[PDB]
Amino acid sequence: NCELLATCSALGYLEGDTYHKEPDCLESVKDLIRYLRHEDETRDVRQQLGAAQILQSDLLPILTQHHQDKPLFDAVIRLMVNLTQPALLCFGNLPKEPSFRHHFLQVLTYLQAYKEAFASEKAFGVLSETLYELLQLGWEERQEEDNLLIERILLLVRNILHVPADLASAHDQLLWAIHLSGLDDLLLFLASSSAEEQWSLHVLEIVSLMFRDQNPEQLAGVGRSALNVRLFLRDFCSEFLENCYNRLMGSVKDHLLREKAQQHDETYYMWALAFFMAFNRAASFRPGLVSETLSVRTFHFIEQNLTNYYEMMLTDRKEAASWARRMHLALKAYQELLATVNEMD
Repeated sequence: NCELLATCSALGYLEGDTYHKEPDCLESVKDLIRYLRHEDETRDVRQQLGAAQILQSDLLPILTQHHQDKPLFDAVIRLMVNLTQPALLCFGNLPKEPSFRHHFLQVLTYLQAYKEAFASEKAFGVLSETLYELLQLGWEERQEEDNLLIERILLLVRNILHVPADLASAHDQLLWAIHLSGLDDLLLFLASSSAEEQWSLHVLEIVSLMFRDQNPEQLAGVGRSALNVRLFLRDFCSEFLENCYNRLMGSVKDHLLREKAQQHDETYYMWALAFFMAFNRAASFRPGLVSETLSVRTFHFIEQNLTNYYEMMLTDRKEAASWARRMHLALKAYQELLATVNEMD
């Protein structure tokens, strides 16, 4: 706290449009990570750093201007991933007391501010360049530090798109920065590549969050975001269906079935099935582009999930509202299957 404020002033400063580090910068960044790992139940550390606007005043300048210092750039990414964590995941559940509730809402206020700071083509430019380079390396020729940095970049993009909650202009600005930086092309590459199946859950979360404000029939152009953002999303969705959906949805489902222990969030799969099958159908694309989720096996899988959610809503009563939300996403996916099959007669 006094330690915390001394560490923050030992990062650097901006002389005009230029950021000057201090020689103990990498050290200070890592100290801030240690503080965040020892914070109380108030999440005081991330609240203090949020109040101080360290992410904006220091970390983003370091990221954009000093990205050739490899250990420091990696340290800053780690810190930003932790600082951009969804507020639900920081406090666990929603505070009912007027105390923790003021905290939760302060954490969320800082998340919303980080989301607007990231509205910048140079931030995403640096992330996309770095990701591009990391992926040029063959899959079995890059080190665990390389895969670990891929993972953190994807988690950071995920977290920034997630703000403020689970499944207007700020998100739109992020989408445009994703488009202008080329990160859109890296996401499509990752989705369509058998060799990058380890990243498929991360990529599906990012793609689903990119489309969160959108209506699939409207986007398909047979009847909110600015027109040039909607056109970019239409183009992205078209390419995604043409080249990526079957592969990505097949790999996600594989992870979901093989890694039950990890309690992956399978709501992104349910959300994506309903959105992208609705778009494919509205656009009159060929059925083959959604064949992976248009099958008896998919009916069975959605039915299994809907049964499980419904049973949990009735037995895990302390979380009944969360299970009801999951049940609603599964049901919407089932309705889209039924609507698609019913138009095949």
